[PDB]
Amino acid sequence: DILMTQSPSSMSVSLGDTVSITCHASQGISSNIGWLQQKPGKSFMGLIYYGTNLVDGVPSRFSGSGSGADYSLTISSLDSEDFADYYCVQYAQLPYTFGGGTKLEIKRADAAPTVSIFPPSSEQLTSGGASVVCFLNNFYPKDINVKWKIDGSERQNGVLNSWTDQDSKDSTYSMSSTLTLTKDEYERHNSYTCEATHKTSTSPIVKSFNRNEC
Amino acid sequence: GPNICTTRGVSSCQQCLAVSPMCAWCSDEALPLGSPRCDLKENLLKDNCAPESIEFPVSEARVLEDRPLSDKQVTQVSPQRIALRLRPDDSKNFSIQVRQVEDYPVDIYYLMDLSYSMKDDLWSIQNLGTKLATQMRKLTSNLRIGFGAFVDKPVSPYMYISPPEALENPCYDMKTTCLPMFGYKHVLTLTDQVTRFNEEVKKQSVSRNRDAPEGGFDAIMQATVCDEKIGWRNDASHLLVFTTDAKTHIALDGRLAGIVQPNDGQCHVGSDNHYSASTTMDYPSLGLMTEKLSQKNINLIFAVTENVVNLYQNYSELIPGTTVGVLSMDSSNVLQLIVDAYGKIRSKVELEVRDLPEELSLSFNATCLNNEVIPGLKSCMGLKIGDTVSFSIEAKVRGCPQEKEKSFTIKPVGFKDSLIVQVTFDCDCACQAQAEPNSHRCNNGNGTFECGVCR
Amino acid sequence: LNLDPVQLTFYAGPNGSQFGFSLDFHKDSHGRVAIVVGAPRTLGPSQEETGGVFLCPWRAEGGQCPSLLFDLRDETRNVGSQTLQTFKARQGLGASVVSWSDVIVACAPWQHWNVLEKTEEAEKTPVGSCFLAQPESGRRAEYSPCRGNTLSRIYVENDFSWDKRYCEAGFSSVVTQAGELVLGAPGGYYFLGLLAQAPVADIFSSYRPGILLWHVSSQSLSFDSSNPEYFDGYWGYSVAVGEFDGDLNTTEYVVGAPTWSWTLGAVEILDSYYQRLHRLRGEQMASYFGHSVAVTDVNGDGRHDLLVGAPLYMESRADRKLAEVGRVYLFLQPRGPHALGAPSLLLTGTQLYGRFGSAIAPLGDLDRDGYNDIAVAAPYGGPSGRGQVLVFLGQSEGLRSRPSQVLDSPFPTGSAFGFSLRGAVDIDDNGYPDLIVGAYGANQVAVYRAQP
Amino acid sequence: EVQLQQSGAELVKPGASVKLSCTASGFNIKDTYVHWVKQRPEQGLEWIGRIDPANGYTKYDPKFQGKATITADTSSNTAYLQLSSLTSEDTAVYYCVRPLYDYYAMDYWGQGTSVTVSSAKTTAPSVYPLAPVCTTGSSVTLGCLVKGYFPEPVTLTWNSGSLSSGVHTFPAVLQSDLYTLSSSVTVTSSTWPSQSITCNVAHPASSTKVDKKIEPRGP
Amino acid sequence: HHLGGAKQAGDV
Ligand SMILES: *[C@@H]1O[C@H](CO)[C@@H](O[C@@H]2O[C@H](CO)[C@@H](O[C@@H]3O[C@H](CO[C@H]4O[C@H](CO[C@@H]5O[C@H](CO)[C@@H](O)[C@H](O)[C@@H]5O)[C@@H](O)[C@H](O[C@@H]5O[C@H](CO)[C@@H](O)[C@H](O)[C@@H]5O)[C@@H]4O)[C@@H](O)[C@H](O[C@H]4O[C@H](CO)[C@@H](O)[C@H](O)[C@@H]4O)[C@@H]3O)[C@H](O)[C@H]2NC(C)=O)[C@H](O)[C@H]1NC(C)=O
Ligand SMILES: *[C@@H]1O[C@H](CO)[C@@H](O[C@@H]2O[C@H](CO)[C@@H](O[C@H]3O[C@H](CO[C@@H]4O[C@H](CO)[C@@H](O)[C@H](O)[C@@H]4O)[C@@H](O)[C@H](O[C@@H]4O[C@H](CO)[C@@H](O)[C@H](O)[C@@H]4O)[C@@H]3O)[C@H](O)[C@H]2NC(C)=O)[C@H](O)[C@H]1NC(C)=O
Ligand SMILES: *[C@@H]1O[C@H](CO)[C@@H](O)[C@H](O)[C@H]1NC(C)=O
Ligand SMILES: [Ca+2]
Ligand SMILES: [Ca+2]
Ligand SMILES: [Ca+2]
Ligand SMILES: [Ca+2]
Ligand SMILES: [Ca+2]
Ligand SMILES: [Ca+2]
Ligand SMILES: [Mg+2]
Repeated sequence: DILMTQSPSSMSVSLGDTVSITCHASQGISSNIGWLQQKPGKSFMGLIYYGTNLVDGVPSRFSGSGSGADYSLTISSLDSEDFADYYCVQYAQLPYTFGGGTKLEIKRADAAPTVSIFPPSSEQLTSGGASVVCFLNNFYPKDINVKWKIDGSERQNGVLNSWTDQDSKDSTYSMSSTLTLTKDEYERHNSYTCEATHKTSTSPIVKSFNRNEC
Repeated sequence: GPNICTTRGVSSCQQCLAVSPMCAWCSDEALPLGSPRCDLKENLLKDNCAPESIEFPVSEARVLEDRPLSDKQVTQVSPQRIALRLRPDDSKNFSIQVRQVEDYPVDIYYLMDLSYSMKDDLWSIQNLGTKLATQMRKLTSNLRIGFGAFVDKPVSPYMYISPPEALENPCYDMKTTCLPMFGYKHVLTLTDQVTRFNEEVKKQSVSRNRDAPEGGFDAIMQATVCDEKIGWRNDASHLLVFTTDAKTHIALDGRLAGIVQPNDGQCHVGSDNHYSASTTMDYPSLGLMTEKLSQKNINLIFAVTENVVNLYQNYSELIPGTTVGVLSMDSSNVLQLIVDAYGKIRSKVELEVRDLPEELSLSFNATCLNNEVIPGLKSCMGLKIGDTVSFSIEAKVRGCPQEKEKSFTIKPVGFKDSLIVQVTFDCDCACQAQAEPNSHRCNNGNGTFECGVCR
Repeated sequence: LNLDPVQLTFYAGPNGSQFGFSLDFHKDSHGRVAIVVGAPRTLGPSQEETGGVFLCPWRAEGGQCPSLLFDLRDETRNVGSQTLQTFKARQGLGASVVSWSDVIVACAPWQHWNVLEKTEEAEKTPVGSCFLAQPESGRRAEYSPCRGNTLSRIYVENDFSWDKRYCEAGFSSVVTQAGELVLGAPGGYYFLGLLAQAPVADIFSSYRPGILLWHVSSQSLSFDSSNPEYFDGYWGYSVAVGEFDGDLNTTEYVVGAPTWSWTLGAVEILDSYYQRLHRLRGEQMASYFGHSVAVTDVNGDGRHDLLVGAPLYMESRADRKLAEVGRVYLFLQPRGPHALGAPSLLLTGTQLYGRFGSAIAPLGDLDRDGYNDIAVAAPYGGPSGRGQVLVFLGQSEGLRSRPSQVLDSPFPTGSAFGFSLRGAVDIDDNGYPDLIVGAYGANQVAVYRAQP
Repeated sequence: EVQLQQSGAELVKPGASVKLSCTASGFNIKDTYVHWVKQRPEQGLEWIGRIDPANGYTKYDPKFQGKATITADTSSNTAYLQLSSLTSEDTAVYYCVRPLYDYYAMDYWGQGTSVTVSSAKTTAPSVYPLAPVCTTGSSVTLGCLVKGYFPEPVTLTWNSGSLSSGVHTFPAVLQSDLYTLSSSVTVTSSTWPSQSITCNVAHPASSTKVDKKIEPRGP
Repeated sequence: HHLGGAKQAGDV
């Protein structure tokens, strides 16, 4: 099968930029390549067929180029609607195969996360469970790491993480981390800590509480 | 009162005969001097001339060779040799019989559809071909038979042109083999070698093309107009037997192969025995086929399988003189058409004279099939094989020629057989042989004593 | 009656090019009329025959014409694990030409096509193709509705249904007033024949170079049949359009099938969905009834009439003998929903092998008396056989049996003078419609002007 | 206007079969090839196969041979994808695709059909308020934990939708067959607890609507 | 392969 390697997998760019996404095929496909766009939460729209031809209705700021095994999609003067996922597809050979995609993301200034830690609610404890939640909110860039500690020791299993997409208003990212453990083990320890590591600091942001301390 | 014999010099017997065929000469020495020696035979006997001494040559006609007319070497004229003996200015008649014994010459040229549809019909066209040869040879020893084959114009879209292997083997994509496609192949010139013809017909195999209608009309046209190649004889009945199991391409079809040049009605075979204009010239129209068939005196027979009989019956009505037979496992239908065609053949007997001397003249009476004597005629028409006609010929000599022995021939046109007539001229009397050199009776510088007289 | 046979204008192409095989008038956006000439054996730039097209500006003196460029390079595309191939050698570009609005459509009926897939193939076959040109902009497009990507084995397994491999699309062509290109494809469906229709606008907007197999969504093809009456009928050998159902909203097609029903021949009148409205059967087998078709109102009643040519018709003569002379049949359209009856008139050629009715051209109103006129070509007619075009004037009764005027070929023997014809356009702006006559055998075109 | 209209979201059991549909609007389904494509978040886009609805002929990627069957019905202008032997790998969004002009291209896509393969039973969420730990700055962050529901979706709002700014509602994540979701809201310290903030969670499948007022943690 | 375009219309 023809392997389609797409680059980069993401780029942080601004309104008005001109940008290129590349696709490298594992063999020559003589322009039998399509380019596809998927806006957030939406389906696919075809952009280019047979290397360089625009699908009807596609804006002229989109253009295709390349030959042999190497191709490019260029977007001149980025519109706000152009922050989306883009994919190549080859149809030189069956089975048709797709590249891994490129996400266009909005560039902005770096911002540290606002970290908040929450002990288990009384309702959850009265029912036999214990979840400690930590929110790392409104940070940039998207890469972040969260570490949990119970009484100083690193806790790894039973952690569930979820990430938001880039915020529509401030272009930042947010993360939620929930450490779930048995109430029995929860009540055997005092100190609970969530540590966030992010490029905005060489030292991590630490949030803690001591169980039953008010 | 006086007759020509007595009143014309007559110094001798020889001069007496030369006066007229009715004259006789008396050699009787007992005859008185008053009576004439050259006279009518009646006048001599009435004047007491001895019956033995009268000289009166009678012209005769003796048959020398009288081999009878053949039934079923071959004798077609009877008698073959006659000896005519004529006295001066005299004539004599004789009879001659002439019979048409030898079989009539027939040319059969066989056109084989060797397209792929004919694979299941191949045996049938081989059977038909060999039965044509064998059975018509029994019907006439003067048969000549030959054949050729056709498929269609070797050009796209009629021809399969991919993959490259398909060109030498059109059956490539079926994982089998057949012969390369071709337009028209002349294979065997009209020949009397029946055994050989049958062997070649049995060697033929099929080729393959794409579209059902085939190029047989190209073949018909070339079989008609290529005189020397096919070998049609000038004075022979010409039959062109065409076989196929499908529709045929017609004029203006060729435009699907990009061919727009009209058929020119000329021969385009030559050295390699293929129709060379197959891919550059359109199929012939029915009207042009009609013209050439008529111009070359060829009778077209469509021998076609039952699924297309109505089609070719209908084309037949547009090419007058054409007949349709059914090609099948059984040869009888088509054979009957040929046998019927042979039954309509008629011939003539026209006598010609060769090496006739200046001095001789001939007059003829003909007795033909109507059994009535047509005087002054030396030819009969409308004969079939086995019919007989008869002539009476009268030869008259002028005076007496010095040659004394001549010969001529009477021969029907187109026959080997003839009547040789040997003519002898009897101008002298028998008594001249007993000439008696010594004078004896005259004795006054005269010399010799022949037939009872001096000089 | 009033075409001037003395002051002819000759346009000439290259030797052997068959310049004049087909032709049409072409009017630019300004309104200036030129002459489009097809030359199906023109040598391409590598000395192989490809055909070509010439666009002749009107000049009294005539002469040489510029060649309307098209792409004569073969194409290959490896896509979908298949190999698509076009073959333009001996394709016969310009075997037909037609003009509509500011567009010229030149077809190549014998352009070949193959598709390879591993050891298998579709088969290298003449699907044909049409080339479209907009001279005043340089735009180019193509249309090749018969190209497929089905392999040989599949046709065999389906008993050759929908087999469009031998179409020769563009063999004949016509364009409706609304801009629908209609192509005749007499090799369609294994030599039954088919029609392909698509709007010219949609052909241009859907074509891109190098794609080779693409969709024109508005296109419409006729249907395959198992009826043996249609086998080898060459339905599409000729084509024309007209109004025959009384509804001005719809357009009717006239199709010639010269070998329909075992070579009886036929012409059909169809609606735009290809439903048969009437069939006209040939009179005599092998006469090629349907070789040519023409549509024009000749009796001034506003209803289009039909003319059909059978150029190999054999006339009966004394002592049961037949003479190939050609024939033309006139069918006058009656009032209301009634059918076209028997012919109102039969015109029969007089010269043996003349092929009268090989081409029939509406002239418009040549003499401006109110009735439209026609010209019929007999390409090998006349006493010498050089060729002849005969003008028949329309009247209340239909056409006159006696031609108003005869045009003798000014070219030598073999020219095929009259094989192609076009009228109904005033080329010199004198108020009278003129005639153009192709003589492909002589690689020339003659223009006759109508005078007062 | 060419439009491919796909059938609705599917919730199906492992080992069973499902049949997705794609109906042509503004054109006829037999006009072109119709393809089916699979999308998963981590593994990306995969071509399943195609059909020529004019004649029924199909091609498949070997990975899906014997699981996927593509059919089409020109009467109802619809193409179909049937998946047999459903597994957790078949949880994905499925698209039907056709070209614009080029026979071989992939230009027009349906809206996609979500297939979820699971043995889980309908289970209502437990909803927990998250109040801060016992000094205070200028802002305060509150939360809501929605644990152990199935299937998706749940709708979460604050103050019946009146508090929409400063909200992060995180995508649900699956853990041992049930879903879990969380949300945070941030306000100025003078807003809370002086004014009431309530988490509103609805889960249509279980017919449940729950409100949880965030209360300050006591002694 | 029954009646809708199906035929044995070639050289067969
Ligand atoms: C081709 O066939 C011909 C037809 O049979 C042959 O013609 C014959 O040719 C002979 C010589 O070559 C002729 O011989 C001569 O005969 C003369 C007498 O002729 C008259 O009398 C004939 C008999 O008497 C009649 O009989 C008939 C029927 O029974 C009755 O109707 C009639 O009442 C009498 O009884 C008669 O048949 C003959 O025929 C006619 O002739 C007319 C004149 O030309 C024609 O108008 C008429 O149409 C018809 O033909 C005559 O009335 C005789 O005088 C003559 O003798 C003289 O010449 C010879 C030498 O040639 C000398 O020896 C004598 O001394 C005389 O000086 C001569 O014998 C014979 O008549 C012909 N017969 C016929 C019927 O025409 C011909 O031979 C033959 N050719 C060949 C090559 O075979
Ligand atoms: C070879 O050539 C023959 C003879 O020309 C041809 O057969 C004829 O085919 C024609 C069609 O072209 C037939 O036309 C009529 O057939 C019947 C009429 O009934 C017939 O009556 C005659 C009495 O003389 C009988 O002989 C017949 O057996 C039969 O009973 C109808 O079917 C037709 O009706 C009309 O059809 C036309 C359309 O064709 C339509 O416009 C009219 O409205 C009618 O519906 C015709 O009237 C004719 O029957 C055939 N003649 C004979 C003698 O059989 C073959 O087809 C040709 N074959 C080939 C392979 O070329
Ligand atoms: C030929 O002439 C002879 C005279 O010697 C006569 O007896 C015989 O009958 C004649 N025959 C014919 C046919 O004239
Ligand atoms: Ca057969
Ligand atoms: Ca053939
Ligand atoms: Ca209409
Ligand atoms: Ca009229
Ligand atoms: Ca007029
Ligand atoms: Ca004019
Ligand atoms: Mg055959």
